[PDB]
Amino acid sequence: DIQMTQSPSSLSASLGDSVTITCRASQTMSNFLNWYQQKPGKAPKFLIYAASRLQSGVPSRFSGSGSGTQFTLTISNLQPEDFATYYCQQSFLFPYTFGGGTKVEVERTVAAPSVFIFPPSDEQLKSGTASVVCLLNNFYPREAKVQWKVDNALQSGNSQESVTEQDSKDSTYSLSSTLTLSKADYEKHKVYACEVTHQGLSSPVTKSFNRGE
Amino acid sequence: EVQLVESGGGIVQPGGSLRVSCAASGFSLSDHYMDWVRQAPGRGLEWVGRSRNKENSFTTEFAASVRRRFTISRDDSNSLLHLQMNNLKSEDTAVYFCARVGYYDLWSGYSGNWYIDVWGRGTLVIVSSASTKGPSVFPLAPSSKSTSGGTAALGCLVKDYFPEPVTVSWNSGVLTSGVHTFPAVLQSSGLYSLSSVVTVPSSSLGTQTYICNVNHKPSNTKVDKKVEPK
Repeated sequence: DIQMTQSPSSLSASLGDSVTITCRASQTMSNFLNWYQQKPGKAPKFLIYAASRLQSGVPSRFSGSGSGTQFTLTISNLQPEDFATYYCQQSFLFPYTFGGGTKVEVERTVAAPSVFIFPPSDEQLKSGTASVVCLLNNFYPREAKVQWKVDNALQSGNSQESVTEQDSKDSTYSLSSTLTLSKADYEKHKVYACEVTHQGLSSPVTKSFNRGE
Repeated sequence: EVQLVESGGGIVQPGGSLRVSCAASGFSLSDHYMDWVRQAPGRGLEWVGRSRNKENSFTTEFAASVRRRFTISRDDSNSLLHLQMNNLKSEDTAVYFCARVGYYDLWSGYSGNWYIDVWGRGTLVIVSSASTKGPSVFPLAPSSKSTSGGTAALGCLVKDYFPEPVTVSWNSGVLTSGVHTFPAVLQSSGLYSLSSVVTVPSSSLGTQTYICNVNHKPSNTKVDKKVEPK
């Protein structure tokens, strides 16, 4: 019934900054809102109950506020251990629901991705499948649009992508997108391209090849 | 030390059943509400169900998506909480966390004044029909369309394996700088596929040897794939 919407879904800041996370409920729910923290690979950690009450042991730099349909979690003097995902959860009425989560990531300067394309190898072609791979290398922020085009036809649904965790060194992301067709489907077309749109590019960058070469 | 630890997860075929369990310590299990939450890989938390304490006769409730399929059992004499999941679907694949529920301002009764103060490790449940299979390793060969002004990209595509994981190294571990091994994706066929890439000086192509070492231990498959320019 009640659905929680968190904003923004991704947040970037540095040490010492004060970040604010918003949680909005589709219907009014007093102050029965809890906040949890989760880091990759670990279980969630209980942080805040009743919108503003801190659990014992939680550092006082965490604060919560809000009532009715809107709530906020604020983190002042952000520390290295604070970079994680945060979830709101309403305890007002069954069935109880969580927010979508919001990622507090390390902010850095914008960096345009390096785009590369890989046609399918002859070895996979002998098996009966063809995988075209498109690589975006060391970009920031994570927001990026990758479009597969086969003979100028936009592909939608027959590809899958994967994004690495934020790099511990230079704090960038990398993306891999695989478009897998069957061999007779692959032999029926000629042009294969991936078009990349990102904040760091002056214009969309298209990398393409013909099935011949 | 208050502790919750789960167990009993496994690979289950669609339509089967599976009982996950939660062992508690450091507190009287019968005096708290106990919830089950789940998290699909790479997604968010989803509240699954709840079992009430002894004051409320251990009554249970469940989310609509598992309501006609999941059941809770409490063995407070042994401090155990069992979640029985029947007629499992592909979408049931997730990490299942057992969670202790604590009430604040309990003078007001058992209303919405509760939180979840202790989470367990979580146990992974995967509902799949795929059987153990070693992967095929294809080369993502560097070429003109894989060069960016002195930088070239090359790699390996480790396709159609089950289950996770595979490990990938480059030149037996000699090569680390510029290596990005991506998390695997699950294909429509139920098999996994991942990519491992490395960016090198384009002037090193043809004169420096690059080998990707792939190991899929569940099928004891081990391959050393040389990647040459195209």
